[PDB]
Amino acid sequence: AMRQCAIYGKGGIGKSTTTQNLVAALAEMGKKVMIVGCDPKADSTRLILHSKAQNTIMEMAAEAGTVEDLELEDVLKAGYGGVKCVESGGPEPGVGCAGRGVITAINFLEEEGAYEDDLDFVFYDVLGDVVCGGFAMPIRENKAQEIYIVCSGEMMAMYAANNISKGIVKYANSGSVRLGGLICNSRNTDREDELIIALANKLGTQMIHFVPRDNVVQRAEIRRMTVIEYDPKAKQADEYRALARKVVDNKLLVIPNPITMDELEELLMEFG
Amino acid sequence: AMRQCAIYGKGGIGKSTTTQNLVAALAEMGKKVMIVGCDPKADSTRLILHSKAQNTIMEMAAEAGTVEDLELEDVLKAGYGGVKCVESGGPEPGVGCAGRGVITAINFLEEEGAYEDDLDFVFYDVLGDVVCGGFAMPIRENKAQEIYIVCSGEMMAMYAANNISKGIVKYANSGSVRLGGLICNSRNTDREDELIIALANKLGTQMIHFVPRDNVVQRAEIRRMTVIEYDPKAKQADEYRALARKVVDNKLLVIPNPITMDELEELLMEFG
Ligand SMILES: Nc1ncnc2c1ncn2[C@@H]1O[C@H](COP(=O)(O)OP(=O)(O)O)[C@@H](O)[C@H]1O
Ligand SMILES: Nc1ncnc2c1ncn2[C@@H]1O[C@H](COP(=O)(O)OP(=O)(O)O)[C@@H](O)[C@H]1O
Ligand SMILES: [Mg+2]
Ligand SMILES: [Mg+2]
Repeated sequence: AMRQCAIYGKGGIGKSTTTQNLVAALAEMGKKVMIVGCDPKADSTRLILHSKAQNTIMEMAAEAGTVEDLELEDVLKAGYGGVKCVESGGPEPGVGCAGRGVITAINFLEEEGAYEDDLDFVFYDVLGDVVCGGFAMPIRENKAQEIYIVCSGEMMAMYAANNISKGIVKYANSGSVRLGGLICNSRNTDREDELIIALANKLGTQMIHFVPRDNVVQRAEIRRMTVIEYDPKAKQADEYRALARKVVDNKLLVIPNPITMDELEELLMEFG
Repeated sequence: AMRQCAIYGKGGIGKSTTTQNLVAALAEMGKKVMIVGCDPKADSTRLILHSKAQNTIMEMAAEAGTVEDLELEDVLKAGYGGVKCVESGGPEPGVGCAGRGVITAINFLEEEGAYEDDLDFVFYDVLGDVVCGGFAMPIRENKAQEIYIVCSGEMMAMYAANNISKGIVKYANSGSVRLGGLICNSRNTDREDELIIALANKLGTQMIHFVPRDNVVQRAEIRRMTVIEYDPKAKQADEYRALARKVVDNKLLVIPNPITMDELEELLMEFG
């Protein structure tokens, strides 16, 4: 068995930083993990690979002729802790559907045997500003059974979490895609942890961890590293270890209860 | 003649707040303006209408039968300063293309005669996290000749500005869609104004105005108002008046020069 997990959330909220640091902490424990980048920015693996980014399946297929000319060894790259990394890519802006590379990539990985048995986790890092096209495909086609949403006390971040939750509800009659929890990426505002706990309870899920805002993240990423690799003794490294522990231990996977705009506004007013 | 302007930028950056306040300041000057909401959040007009949001063309068409059963007077609503307001809407998350309502709405407005002659400006408030589908249609189909991008010193916000710029370049052989400028919505960080000026110069455009972070915006929006209406004497009201003046006076409309990831990173390191 392997646990197939997808990280969703609005752009800029911290998906790729949180995912790569979470995954580094899992590899540090001895878990075997693969990260599949599903965001057109295509930098979801650079901290594991110590890289600028990673060349995408869309790009490589175009240079080789067809996706079928590609081999798994050409596409999958191993970084920190042996974590395996791949990027979907997407069409250039204004051309096509921005999510179409996600469909190509996941299908390639499945057929080429990337989901080999002693993998323990696969994480998809998915753009969540719209839930359509290839960005909905991990939910629609039952690829990621456990959805974790990165958010913060930002109204736009909570709206994105609600929108993703609506997509999960839409496909609950098929497959087994469920909401696993919210991850608060702190804006260093007062009572933010309480706000995201309250939101999670209204959705029917939990706040699985509160990630502090810590400048060590920037210092690590400037050097193309996770905090786990850059400074294993940092306070923030222990935070990502705590998140990883709670993700491994999590048993609550629900069909969420999306909330109305009135409830969101009441949350923000209530917690000041 | 009327100037057709589109506001693009990443989610949560300040598009709807800046657009509605800019438009209120224009109406305060005596300009006749229409706002067309092109973001599925569909709250791009609530500060002009003093409303929770506005019912969308997609929703209203579904309740009436077809879009053709709708009349312009049913769909367009007038608020502060006589500003006319409409929302496109979009399909529910996980269903369809999130931008498909934009195509329906703009086509309806054109055929129903909404672009009547003593309008001075039309502003489209467009989701910019992906540039595809209906969100690309104002650029692809030559609907908004002047693109203004809201950004900030956030790396994700500058990446979005670059991505939007790539979409403008892609369609420069047809129509006349051009980049008009960047609008910095401040995160209250040091040297942010200089950073966005530098980015604009690299793209070939200008920073048309630096909008300060001001809590009066929250106090006004809690009361469903622009700052222009809520407190016409506020410092921040004069900021939006300055932006409006510079938008009216702007003559620089360019095919931009998108930059590489290396140049973006160098900008951020340079300005600390
Ligand atoms: N906990 C944190 N503390 C400090 N900076 C953070 C934290 N999480 C993310 N960041 C920074 O936020 C920015 C955006 O994060 P990223 O993971 O790229 O967002 P996304 O993938 O959701 O677009 C990056 O500069 C990252 O370094
Ligand atoms: N200049 C500003 N100062 C303070 N708060 C702001 C400012 N601009 C925007 N905001 C707040 O930022 C949040 C997001 O802005 P909004 O215009 O809804 O973003 P978008 O439409 O780009 O998603 C809103 O809560 C708004 O009140
Ligand atoms: Mg990312
Ligand atoms: Mg908006």
